[PDB]
Amino acid sequence: IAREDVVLNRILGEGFFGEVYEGVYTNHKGEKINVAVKTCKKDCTNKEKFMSEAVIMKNLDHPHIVKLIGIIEPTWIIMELYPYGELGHYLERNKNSLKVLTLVLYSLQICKAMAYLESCVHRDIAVRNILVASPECVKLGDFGLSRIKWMSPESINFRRFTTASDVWMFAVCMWEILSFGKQPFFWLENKDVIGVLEKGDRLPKPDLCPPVLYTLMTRCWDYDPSDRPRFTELVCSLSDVYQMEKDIAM
Ligand SMILES: CS(=O)(=O)N1CCCCC(=O)N2CCc3cc(ccc32)Nc2ncc(C(F)(F)F)c(n2)NCc2cccnc21
Repeated sequence: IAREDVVLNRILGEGFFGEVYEGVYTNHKGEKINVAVKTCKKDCTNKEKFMSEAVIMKNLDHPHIVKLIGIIEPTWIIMELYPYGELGHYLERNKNSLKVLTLVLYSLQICKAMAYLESCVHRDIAVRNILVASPECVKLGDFGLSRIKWMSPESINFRRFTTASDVWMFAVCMWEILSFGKQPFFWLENKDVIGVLEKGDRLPKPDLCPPVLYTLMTRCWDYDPSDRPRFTELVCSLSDVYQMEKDIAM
């Protein structure tokens, strides 16, 4: 991509490596696309991790992961912009109008993204880091995509981070979604989390959450990571919950 084909309109926010801008990319066929432009600070050491995380994104293609459009090799990563913004905020603003079928759909879409990644891990599966492409489509963000109140017991007790630990974190994300964006364990200080988990206590069932889905979340929070469902199983389970909620709804 040539720099002249990308115009910056305003600040979006401060990314991990530097500022992110809202802009417009115009095709070699001359069509306009709203984009998010990731930059690197001129003070950066990480400048190589920044490009290598971009190479990874360049090689990913999934309907439920944010799309990289191209890389202007000051180095800019051109991502597709999703103007509805973050899922957390979207849930909070729309909680009067959102139905449970849609929250289950978002969960299923993220689960498919995770199943794909498993076929890489994602260390920030959380509603603040998920983008809303449209009212019926969400996209896992790039930040945290790689090769405390969100973390598995083994991740806390022993610094281990496996796919089974991502399944734990995924159910936390599901809990956030079904709670309309509430923070997991907002009632606790970090130091208290593991003791609660060790006693067998878990995030409580959100009000809107179908009991079958809470039972699913509960399995994902099995203390022994080997007993937790795998992402492929979860896709099937969630697809069943979704189809059922669809019939119940209409
Ligand atoms: C902190 S940041 O990383 O700068 N940032 C911007 C947060 C702005 C919040 C807001 O008011 N708004 C209102 C308008 C808006 C549109 C979008 C995000 C937020 C907001 N859309 C968007 N699409 C794609 C990407 C990318 F494809 F690139 F992921 C992206 N953002 N990445 C940016 C980002 C993704 C997650 C979490 N935070 C941030």
